[PDB]
Order: sequence, then structure tokens, then C-alpha cells
Amino acid sequence: MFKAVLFDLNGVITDTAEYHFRAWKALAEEIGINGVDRQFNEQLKGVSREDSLQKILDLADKKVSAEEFKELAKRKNDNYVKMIQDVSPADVYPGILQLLKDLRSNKIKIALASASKNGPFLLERMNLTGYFDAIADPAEVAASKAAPDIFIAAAHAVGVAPSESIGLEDSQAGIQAIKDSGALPIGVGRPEDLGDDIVIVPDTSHYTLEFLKEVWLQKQK
Ligand SMILES: O=P(O)(O)OC[C@H]1O[C@](O)(COP(=O)(O)O)[C@@H](O)[C@@H]1O
Ligand SMILES: [Mg+2]
Ligand SMILES: [Mg+2]
Ligand SMILES: [Mg+2]
Repeated sequence: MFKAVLFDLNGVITDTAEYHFRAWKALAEEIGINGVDRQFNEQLKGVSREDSLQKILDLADKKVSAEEFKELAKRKNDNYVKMIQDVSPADVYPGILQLLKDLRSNKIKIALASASKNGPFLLERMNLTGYFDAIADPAEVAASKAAPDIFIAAAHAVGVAPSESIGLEDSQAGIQAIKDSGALPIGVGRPEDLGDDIVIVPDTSHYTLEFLKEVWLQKQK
């Protein structure tokens, strides 16, 4: 039996992609960069804050100092944070609160393995903090594309190996990260996106304890 579930945040617990998009678009427009549209935001799925900014600058072949780069990232984050101030418990994705309750009821550890430094704030806004035995801090581990480090950190923060854990993710890069950690991925979304040889559910209403248990047993030799 798995000992922990490692939760992604965006696309699993809730999704703030619309606010990330609007904050990036506002930053781009402020510096005279056109072309940050909704489809462009698709290109940022599984992409870090810094790598996202770099893609936007690349749109306009815009060159900046390392220091200016840091300031631009901070600017976007400030705007993003303003926008997520209105997140509430009503923004919790379907099935997620019940899953957290069922995991807690069965003494299965719950860890956050979000790439976002805004994870703790978002859990507080959703009244979910106390369900989480640990929050892995993305500032303290690798943020490169598909890096397993956040999932490894999340498992370790609740006293388990990734091999004893399930990881939930909405992005191709995050699924890859989970695989590389040694945890068992269960993706939410479309296979065309998430990849092959994993269990994929179409929406979070399918993330039930019963289903996670069935999948675990299917994937054990
Ligand atoms: O891994 P999650 O919870 O889906 O969060 C993904 C988000 O994390 C980031 O990589 C970093 O988020 P922050 O800018 O809030 O620190 C975003 O670019 C991305 O949209
Ligand atoms: Mg996500
Ligand atoms: Mg993630
Ligand atoms: Mg269904």
C-alpha cells in the first residue's frame, strides 16, 4: 500500500493558469512585447517562472541584464499575487477535498509538490493548509524542466521514499518528473498531452482513494 500522495497544485487542487497568463501578458505589454496570447500560455505549461520570462523576452529578441531579468520576474509575480488574493475554498477542484479527507482518515501522508512558490498562500486561501503533512519548497530544489527534485523532496518531507508514493500531475513535464523520482504518476487531462504508460483520468472527480488503491495494486509486481 502506498504511504503518501504527492499533490501538484495547478491543474490538480485548483488552477490559477488564467491568472499566471494575465500577469505574464500584462508584463509583456508593459515592456512593449506583443504576442503573449492564450495559446502562448499553453507553451508555458510545465515551465518555470524564469524560463517563462525568457520565452517572452525571446518573442521580441529583447536583451536585458541579469538584474533587470530578476526585476521583471518579480514584477510579474507581484501582479500574479494581487490576482490570486480572491482565491477561496470554492476554487478547490471537484473531488479533491474528499480525497484529502479520505487520505487523512487512513493515515496516508499528504505532501504538496507544486512548482509554484505561491503554493502555501494558495492552500491558505482554499482553507487546505492543515490537510498537508508537508509542503516541498520549490525555492530549495531544482526548477529545471521535468526535474524530479520537488517530488523527491515532497516524499522525504513526510518520511517516505518516492517509490512508496503516488504523484498527481496535469503536465507532461510533471509526469516525467514523477516517473524519474520513482513515484507512481496518475495524470489528469488528455493522453495526447501527458504521455504513455501511465494511468490518466479525464478530471479530478476520478481521483478517489478507491481508484488510487486499485491503480497502485495494478502497478505492483
Ligand atoms: O506545478 P504546479 O502546482 O502546477 O504550478 C505550476 C506553476 O509553477 C511555476 O513554474 C512557478 O510558479 P510561481 O511563479 O507562482 O512560483 C509556474 O510557471 C507554473 O505555472
Ligand atoms: Mg500543474
Ligand atoms: Mg507541477
Ligand atoms: Mg467521468
